[PDB]
Amino acid sequence: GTSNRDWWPNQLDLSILHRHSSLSDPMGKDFNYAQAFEKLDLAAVKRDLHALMTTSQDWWPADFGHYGGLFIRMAWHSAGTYRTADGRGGAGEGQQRFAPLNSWPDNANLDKARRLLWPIKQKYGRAISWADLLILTGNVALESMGFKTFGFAGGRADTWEPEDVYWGSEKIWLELSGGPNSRYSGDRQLENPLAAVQMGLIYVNPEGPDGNPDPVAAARDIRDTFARMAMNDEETVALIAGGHTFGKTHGAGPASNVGAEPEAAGIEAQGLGWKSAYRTGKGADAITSGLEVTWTTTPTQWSHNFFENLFGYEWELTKSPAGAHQWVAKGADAVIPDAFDPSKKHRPTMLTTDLSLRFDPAYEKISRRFHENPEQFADAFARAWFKLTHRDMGPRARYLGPEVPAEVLLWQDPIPAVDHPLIDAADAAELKAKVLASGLTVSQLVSTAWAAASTFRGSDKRGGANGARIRLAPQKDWEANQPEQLAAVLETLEAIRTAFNGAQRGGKQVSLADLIVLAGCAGVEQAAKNAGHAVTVPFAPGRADASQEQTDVESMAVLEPVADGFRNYLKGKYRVPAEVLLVDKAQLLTLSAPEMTVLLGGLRVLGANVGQSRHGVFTAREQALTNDFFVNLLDMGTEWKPTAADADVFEGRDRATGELKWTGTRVDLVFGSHSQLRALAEVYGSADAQEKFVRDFVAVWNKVMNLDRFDLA
Amino acid sequence: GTSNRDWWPNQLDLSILHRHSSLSDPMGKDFNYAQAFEKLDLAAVKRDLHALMTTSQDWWPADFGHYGGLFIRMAWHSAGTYRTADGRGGAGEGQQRFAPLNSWPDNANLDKARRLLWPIKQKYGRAISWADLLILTGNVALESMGFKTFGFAGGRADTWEPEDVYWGSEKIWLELSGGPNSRYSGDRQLENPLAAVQMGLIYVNPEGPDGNPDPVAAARDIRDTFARMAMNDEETVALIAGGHTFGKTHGAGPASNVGAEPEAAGIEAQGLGWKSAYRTGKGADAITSGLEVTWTTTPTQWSHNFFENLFGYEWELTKSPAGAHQWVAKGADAVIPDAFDPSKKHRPTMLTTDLSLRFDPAYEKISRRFHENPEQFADAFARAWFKLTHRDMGPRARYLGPEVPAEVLLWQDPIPAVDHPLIDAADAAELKAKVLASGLTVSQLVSTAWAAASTFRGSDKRGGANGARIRLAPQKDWEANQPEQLAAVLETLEAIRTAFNGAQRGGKQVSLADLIVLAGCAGVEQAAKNAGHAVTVPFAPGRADASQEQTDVESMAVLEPVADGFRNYLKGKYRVPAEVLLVDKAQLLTLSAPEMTVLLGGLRVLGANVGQSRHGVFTAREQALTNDFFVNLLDMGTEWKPTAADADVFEGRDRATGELKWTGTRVDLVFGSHSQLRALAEVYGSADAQEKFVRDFVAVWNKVMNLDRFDLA
Ligand code: HEM
Ligand code: HEM
Ligand SMILES: [Cl-]
Ligand SMILES: [Cl-]
Ligand code: NA
Ligand code: NA
Repeated sequence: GTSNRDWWPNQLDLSILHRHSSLSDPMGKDFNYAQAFEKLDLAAVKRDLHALMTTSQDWWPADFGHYGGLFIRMAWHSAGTYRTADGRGGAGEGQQRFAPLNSWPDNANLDKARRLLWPIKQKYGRAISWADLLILTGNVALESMGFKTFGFAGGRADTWEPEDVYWGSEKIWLELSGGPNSRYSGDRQLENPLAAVQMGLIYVNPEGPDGNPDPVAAARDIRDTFARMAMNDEETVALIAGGHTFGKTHGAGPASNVGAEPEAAGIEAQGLGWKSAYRTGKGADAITSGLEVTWTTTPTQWSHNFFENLFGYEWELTKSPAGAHQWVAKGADAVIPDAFDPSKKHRPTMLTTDLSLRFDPAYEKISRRFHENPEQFADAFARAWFKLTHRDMGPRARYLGPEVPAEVLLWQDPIPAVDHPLIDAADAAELKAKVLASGLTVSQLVSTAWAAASTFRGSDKRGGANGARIRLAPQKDWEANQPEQLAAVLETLEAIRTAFNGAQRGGKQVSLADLIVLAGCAGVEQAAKNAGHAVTVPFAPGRADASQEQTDVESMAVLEPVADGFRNYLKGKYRVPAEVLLVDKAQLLTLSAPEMTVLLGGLRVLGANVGQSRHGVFTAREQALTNDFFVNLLDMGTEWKPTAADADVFEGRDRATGELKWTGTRVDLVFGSHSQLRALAEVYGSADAQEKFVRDFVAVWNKVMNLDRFDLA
Repeated sequence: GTSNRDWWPNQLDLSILHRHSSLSDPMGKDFNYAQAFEKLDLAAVKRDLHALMTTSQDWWPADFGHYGGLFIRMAWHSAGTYRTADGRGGAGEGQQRFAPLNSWPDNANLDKARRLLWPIKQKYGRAISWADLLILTGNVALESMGFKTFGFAGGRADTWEPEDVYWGSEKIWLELSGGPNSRYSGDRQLENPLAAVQMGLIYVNPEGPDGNPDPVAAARDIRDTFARMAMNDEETVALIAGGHTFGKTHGAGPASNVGAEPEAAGIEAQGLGWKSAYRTGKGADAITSGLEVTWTTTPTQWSHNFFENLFGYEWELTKSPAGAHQWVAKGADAVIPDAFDPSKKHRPTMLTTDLSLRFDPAYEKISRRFHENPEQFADAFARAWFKLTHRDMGPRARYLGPEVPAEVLLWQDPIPAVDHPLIDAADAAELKAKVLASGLTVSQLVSTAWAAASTFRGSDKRGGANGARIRLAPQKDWEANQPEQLAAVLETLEAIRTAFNGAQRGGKQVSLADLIVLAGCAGVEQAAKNAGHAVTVPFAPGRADASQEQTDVESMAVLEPVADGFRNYLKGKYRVPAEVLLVDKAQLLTLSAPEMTVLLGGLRVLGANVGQSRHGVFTAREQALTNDFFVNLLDMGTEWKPTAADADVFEGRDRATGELKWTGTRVDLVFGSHSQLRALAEVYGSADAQEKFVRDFVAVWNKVMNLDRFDLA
């Protein structure tokens, strides 16, 4: 069945922007998961989960009679695909039940876990999402086994198809580094945006880097991948040691016994995979990773035994029954229970990556401190578990239910509570008037509010104009944001704000976050007036200003646009074509193809480009809101050619005279090239489309201004 | 970027069902093209098109100063992708402007043609679709050159992305037959559903079969492909001779001078392709097919010169300047004009496929009669041209504007006008009650109305319950429709109809078409009552009954379901897995994945299966409308295995006892296997889903019942 991707493997793909359509979703368009969850009896759900922990099913018998370990692993996997580079992955969409993640090798036998949860899912229906239920089950596993969690928030709505995520270019599961599609180069540098060391792993290889069992070099991978999932050294030790306080690994026999992963299994397997020909294929004979390690003397109860063993023994390299590298305690007694036979006992064992916690110098200091102060280990693990499983939930305003922690955490990019009356319609008209009277230009106003709001990404719901972080480090210094021009606009808006607030009664005031956005609104209204159209742009007050102390500068760095097609900005040279980067950014901002088209064509004529570039400014009335970009781009009287100096810059010249009309980038011209985008441009470039263009522009502007406004949701 | 299709190349693909989403469409959700077109000043458009025919642009100079021939070709290609086997292709969605068609080799330089229409598209905007404008332009070309067309209908709404159509398996453009992906086997049998002899051709190879210039054997390909586009011998001769009365072919120099097709061209090409390094690249130097043939002495005017030349000379084989095989009349004077140089003249030339019209014995009789009676040729061509360009438009109710022909054609599957008052709500309630009192069962009622309505296909908008053709040849004898049970139901409904109509005042009466649907509604209402729920299924009267004499039996054959997963029916054994055939049928019925899932799971428990098979009937309350299919399918207490007797049939047995519970096909079990479909089945299989299942089932039942009701559009 030959397809367009077969004939034209390099053409830009837009299907990423029209995922998650009302067509694939079985719930009605009016369904509101937050409202459903809010009515769920969460206490009842958690009782059913407690009971489940020790209700062993014969098709996948519980180790030590308790599923807790397996379910902690399931939840750590649901959350462990997260990358800070784009915010993609993580537990917030329940993607573990779809391709490819349901069939990654590191998710082997988590299909069993998920199926054990079907009876609970089915009982509570739509009032609890799979996404939420995977995390809750992990919380309950912890609690059942004696560990007090820091809290839980509901709110993760299910999704109904796979997201398109770049997980790497390897065409072989688990391919070691240095192949034709290597994710590494240089001195072990992992390519952005990836956060795992091999295709189909969560973070690192439990045997060591590319299979080499060197705990010290494994530490290097752990530190790098975990940092790419937003965890520092303390959170990393806490999570790994916390986790491997419970349960066991499975490697009872050779991996050759294990058959097809779920997406490749026969129809009769009914959604499950990795069927094993080894003995019973399950339970005592289970094969999952190929390792056979049980870390503690009480695998079903919280203890301080992980660090006791790690430091209390010396370790010797050995092989599991499947032939994988692992470690065993020199000269120890057989103190570790067997998962199924009360008459067997085993010596303590560890993974290469567990030993990293001791043989990496920096990890050893932390591990020793946890060993000596197990109350500090327990509290760090509670906190890092909450972070791990909530990191892609977005602002606290999205957190649902009775178990949400009250403590405000730096990682949540907290926004202060609004404690005062908000500006009303009259006040917003008075402020827009003062903004326009100050001398600020349409280009300034629009570029500034674009820079504040366009940081949002819906993958992890970080970013946006709430907070007024544009005035803080590091956003105020980003090159894309034009730090000197920014500084002048913000000075002028800050004087307007001060004077407005100074004149109020009753403690009414306006935040600088709201003013930035309202000012961008004024500039759009002025641009419409410039073109002879009376337009009013919507505006919703209620944003608040975050402090510098509420704004982790290092964590903010991943939000820096290094490509923003909407401002014709490319920070340097990338292997990925600029148009590909545009569609990616559109995806992050949650825009469809039509919204991306309208919004770029308007921004162009409004003077939102970085550095005042003329690239793509296809109008002779800059700062007037018109459909000029589309009419001129599509004019076959103009002929386009890449420049001698730079193949990624084009000159449009009159076809008869030869005279230079315009210049453009690939971002600009792709709208006149790609057959779907050009179809869209043609709608906006038609003679009956001036009003439609303005209206669709103002709608997508307002959508972008409100992307992080979950306080209004 | 490695994707799910790379890892699992054989998994079922659902993305075909969620094409044409509101996300990709730039028009408002309320936009109604029929309304827009109805206010178009069509006469003004056609005046601008007229002018265009002789206004040459320097970037694509008009041959003989007249674009007409190019535009006829453009419109023939727009319409010529149509296959009767599935109704896919055709001009009705303007798909020529999207991949792959915009870049097929047979569409070379039609990108020029489309671009020459942009100024007119732009001028009239949304009130004329590209789809419409391609056909209209070809009409106006014909008219400008003295040919009287049969009519024109507007109403082809634009689409905004490529359809997914199976165009064959070859991975090489224009690959000759007999390769590793050959579309032929046996004695020259072309695989269904294909209707072209090589990948990226419209119908046949102009040089002869696989390039062998034998007119007689070329005739065999023409007749086979044209039949697969719904054209008989008479319509084929007329269309080929008709078309080649105008214009010329382009082969001024070697093919190697021609560059990348549009989808592969650089961004600077701005959507155009086949840039040529041969001399000026255009005009007198144009290279399109590589042939260099001009058929008539007046390439810009209708005439009967095609057959005068074809019969008036003897032909000899020669090569064009690009090396392609074609024919020349050596004994002729140089009577044919040159397209650019008034001082040059050329001998008559023909394609091998033109000579087929003379050397195939059956074609020669028709061609001779056209030759001797060119008024009959003009009429046959006007009629076949209208058919060619309207064949996928659907019911005459969809035809818009002032030029629609009044003559009703057999090929349109015509529906008689309704001349009497319709039944109202009370009447429909009285008829539902009579149907249910007759003894007809929920299974009979639902099966019959499903069989009538489910012939519809949105690809060409043929089929559906309007017309009551289920009672006529050939539908009444299709195996899927269970001819003997059908006959009994229709007898009983016909007695109900007679008695109702006999009792009326004022000429009110009910069609058998309407009654079949209303009866299916009553069966669904009773099934819901059987399950303890009172519902009203919506119902819209207005269908009419067509006669046998208004029903082309041979053309109806392509609508026979040979696979209908919604009735667990497979007429014989196919290479394509049954689940794939299900999704394809869903696509034809215009269903999303959720609607396909609800619909199938209800139909199973209602007793819709062919032959009363138990396969997938996972309920102990058959004929009650419940969500039992999903609850039982998803019960992990049941284990499934393929049977010894048939690998495509499965037994579900109790996992603990081994007792046989159910049997099912691939069609049934895919909903418990495929990760997206199983997520759907889960929503409908949850404990809070009885109401949702019934409501969503009734909504999709109704959707199906109304698929051909463009009279209510
Ligand atoms: C360096 C990071 C990590 C490595 C390389 C790693 C490796 C593994 C492997 C290979 C298994 C065995 C799978 C099997 O054969 O069944 C396992 C099990 C598990 N891991 Fe980790 N792990 C890491 C971090 C984590 C973290 C952050 C957590 C939780 C906070 C976690 C909790 C668990 C649990 C609970 C199990 C046991 C499952 C059961 O009892 O079936 N691990 N780990
Ligand atoms: C056996 C069926 C057919 C074959 C193999 C065929 C083949 C071709 C080829 C090879 C060209 C030259 C393309 C180029 O180099 O520019 C062409 C031109 C054309 N064909 Fe056909 N054709 C077929 C049927 C039709 C039909 C049904 C129509 C319309 C009713 C049509 C109308 C035209 C016209 C108008 C041109 C001239 C283009 C121009 O002047 O620029 N043909 N045909
Ligand atoms: Cl994702
Ligand atoms: Cl199609
Ligand atoms: Na994410
Ligand atoms: Na079609």
